[PDB]
Amino acid sequence: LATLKVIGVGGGGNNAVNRMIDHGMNNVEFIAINTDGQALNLSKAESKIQIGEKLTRGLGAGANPEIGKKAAEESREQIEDAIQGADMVFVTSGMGGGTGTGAAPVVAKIAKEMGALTVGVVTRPFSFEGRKRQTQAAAGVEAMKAAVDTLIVIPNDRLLDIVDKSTPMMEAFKEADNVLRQGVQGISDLIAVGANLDFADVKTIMSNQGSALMGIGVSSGENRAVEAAKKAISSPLLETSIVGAQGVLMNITGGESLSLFEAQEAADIVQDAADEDVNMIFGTVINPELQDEIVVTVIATGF
Ligand SMILES: Nc1nc2c(ncn2[C@@H]2O[C@H](COP(=O)(O)OP(=O)(O)O)[C@@H](O)[C@H]2O)c(=O)[nH]1
Repeated sequence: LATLKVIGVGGGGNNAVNRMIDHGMNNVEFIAINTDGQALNLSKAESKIQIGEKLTRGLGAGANPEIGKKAAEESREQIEDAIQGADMVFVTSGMGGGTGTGAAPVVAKIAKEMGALTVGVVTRPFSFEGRKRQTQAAAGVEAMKAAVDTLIVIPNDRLLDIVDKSTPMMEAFKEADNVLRQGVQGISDLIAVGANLDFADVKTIMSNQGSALMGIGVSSGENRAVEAAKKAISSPLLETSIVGAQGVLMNITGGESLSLFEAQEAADIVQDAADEDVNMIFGTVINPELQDEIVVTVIATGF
């Protein structure tokens, strides 16, 4: 099999990883990296790494990406042990901050150099979070694009239609914790439990590609495979049409009622909606706790 590890860098990344653990995510190994020691105490993650004990004194990075970066460099040795043995690494974070913006490109570089498959699933701050935060976000993404094989970036501003009414500012990122889960889980489930899936294909589809898009669709009808896939390619999470992708990774997740016929019939929707020369690979994941629900996750990389 393959050894998959999910690393959360920063408070936001660590909070998303907490949600992943809480949601019942499995097949994967969680790691929590923060400069803030006291917030790292709140991590459900099995392995915890506090970085920049000297630089920060466990106080935090003060939303300074320069501090977060040196913190990771200072503890580069400790990061390497965590990543050791990993076939795939996920770097989960939120950009615009200090620990996430600065240190996550370091963890991503350390992982990719060690021969792991590095995908980073990160977010972009809300428009209201600041002007500095958006500024350090963009620079953080660019430092992430270079450091990783494939990068999925989800602007929080697109999650603004699905945010729960009367929610406070402190709970504003609950949907970010979900969408970060959907991206990490959509891939993790497909490798570890997927049916038509072999790792070298993922490696090919996702290595040194750069930017990617994520679409999730859910349906429970007679033609749920078609419906969920059509929802997936028409998802509000993709910035643009999937047609520009020269690779597509598709996860069809369903219960025991999910057939070979259903899987391909769903995959036909995703392949018309993309260029005719795409390398598309899909697989089936079985969660027996699903009776009539089916979830389709597509990752469109290549542009
Ligand atoms: N997914 C998620 N993102 C968050 C959360 N809190 C903050 N963020 C995002 O992460 C950025 C702040 O980074 P944060 O982890 O809080 O501080 P850092 O340690 O300096 O990286 C903000 O721009 C937010 O958009 C959270 O609970 N979950």
